[PDB]
Amino acid sequence: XLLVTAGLVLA
Repeated sequence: XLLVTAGLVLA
């Protein structure tokens, strides 16, 4: 996917 997390980034 198009995200901005801190640690577990997924599609």
